[PDB]
Amino acid sequence: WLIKEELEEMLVEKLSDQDYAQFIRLLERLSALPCGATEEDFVNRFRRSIPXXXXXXXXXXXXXXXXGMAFSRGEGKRKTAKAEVVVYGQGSGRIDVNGVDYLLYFPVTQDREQLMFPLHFLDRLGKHDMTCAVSGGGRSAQAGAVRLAMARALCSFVTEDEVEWMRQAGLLTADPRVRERKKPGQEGARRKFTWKKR
Amino acid sequence: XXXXXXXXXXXXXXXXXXSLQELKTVFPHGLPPRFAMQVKTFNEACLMVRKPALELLHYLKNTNFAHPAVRYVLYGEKGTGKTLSLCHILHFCAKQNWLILHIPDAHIWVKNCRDLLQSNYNKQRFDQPLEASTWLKNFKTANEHFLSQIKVQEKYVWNKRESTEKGRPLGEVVEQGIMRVRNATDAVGIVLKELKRQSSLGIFHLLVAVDGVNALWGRTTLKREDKSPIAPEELALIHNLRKMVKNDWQGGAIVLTVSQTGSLFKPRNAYLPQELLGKEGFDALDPFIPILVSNYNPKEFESCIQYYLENNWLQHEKAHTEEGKKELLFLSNRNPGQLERLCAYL
Ligand SMILES: Nc1nc2c(ncn2[C@@H]2O[C@H](COP(=O)(O)OP(=O)(O)O)[C@@H](O)[C@H]2O)c(=O)[nH]1
Ligand SMILES: [Mg+2]
Ligand SMILES: [Mg+2]
Repeated sequence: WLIKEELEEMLVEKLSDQDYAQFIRLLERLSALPCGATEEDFVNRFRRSIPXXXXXXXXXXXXXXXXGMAFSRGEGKRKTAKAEVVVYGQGSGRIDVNGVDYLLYFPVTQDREQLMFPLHFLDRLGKHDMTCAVSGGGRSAQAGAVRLAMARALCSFVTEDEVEWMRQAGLLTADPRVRERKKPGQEGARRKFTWKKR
Repeated sequence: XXXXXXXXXXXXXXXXXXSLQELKTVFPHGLPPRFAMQVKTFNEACLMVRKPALELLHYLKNTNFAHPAVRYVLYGEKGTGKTLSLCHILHFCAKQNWLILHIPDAHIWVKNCRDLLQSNYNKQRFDQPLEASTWLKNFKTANEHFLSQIKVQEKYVWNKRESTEKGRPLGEVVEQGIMRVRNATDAVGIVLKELKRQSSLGIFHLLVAVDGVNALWGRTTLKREDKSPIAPEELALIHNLRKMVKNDWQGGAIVLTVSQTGSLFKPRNAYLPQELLGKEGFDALDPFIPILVSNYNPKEFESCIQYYLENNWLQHEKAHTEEGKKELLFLSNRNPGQLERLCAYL
């Protein structure tokens, strides 16, 4: 149904909430009965239509000319740190980061687990071969950016169904969480200078 | 996996075992602490055999003792298993009844020495009694038979009131260096030079194994009371130990190793020989055999997992699936030292 503002525009008249409510109530009474032709037109005046769109946008794959092989290139961004991950569809399990091996670039076990997440999800763990370039921020931020980029580059080689799973696993959604600016007259953006009653 | 003794080619990625008395005999010195844990835990001393270990051992089978001393090198990534691939050699050629001179970490010499003693007998060299004494005390139990046999032809002065004159068994020298600790280092160097002198004879078959050779030419942590840092040159132990890598002599074999872990002033990621040794090190090290050490391959890996399952050391429920294998494979990048740790808490 129209908003209150749209009926206000249609009649060139200020309205009250109660009034709007009364009317819409009446249009429900109208829809409640057998619907004639002019009846339907009438209620169509007060009808509007709204869009809804949900799909993770699917990149068509890209077959490289050199080996004749297909790859997909993802970009994740988390918290001062961006990563790009090219995933090759036929792998040895090789995963290279900034030109060095992923074990050496993430000596923190936790990070390697984060990395393992999408691949262990899609059971592809050995199947794929990834090249990686990441910059900005500290280690966990980096491992997470690679998580996002990878899980993004992994939806070319996955089935249309597993995509909604990765969404509900929350893999492809960015982390909105970031540092909050200190505020002046305070300490930590939240933390305040110790307050004195006396 | 089935085994009998160290040397077999087709037994690549199989489990070799040793006894506890074999262990106290062959490694009186340190065994890698993670692996000493493995052993004291499982009651059984167990190992697997690797392609570089096989390679090295086959080079050691073809050896000519008429030829000058040959240098070998084990290099590789952190925790990639290069110190144990030294011990394979160790107990092989110790069961072949050789002289085993084993220094587990050279780094303990160059770093963390409580007592730096000044000795001008050697023209400004410093002696480290703590290390000397420990090393000798292990070396005693190392080779017993050979100690009574060796007859040193020299005159040696411990003190104004103490001396030993030629015709003495070497074990005497050693244990007399242990009893009086202050001069233990001097006795170490002496044992060394006379070891190299007697290596000319067919009685000495010498395997000199120094792990963490980088320590020899590396930059040193230890310091004089003037706060002035002291060279690796200034150390009695080291100066004498370089003499043992020099390839001047016959009948011996020197297996060497370049560590990252125990080192000083080196970055964490450098596994390459020229880096760790540097100019002085590489140059003074002469042609050697650069043996690469790397990660477990898939077979060695499912072998390691086989072995860990066999001991029921994996206590997690889901560890038995192919899932567990894929996880441990991907978290470790199938690296020996990494998998060791991933299993420890699993
Ligand atoms: N089963 C088996 N385990 C090994 C072998 N070599 C090393 N390891 C284990 O893997 C770990 C790493 O070995 P190490 O030589 O100390 O690596 P490093 O720190 O690079 O010198 C050790 O704790 C050993 O217990 C081997 O040949 N077989
Ligand atoms: Mg704060
Ligand atoms: Mg080591």
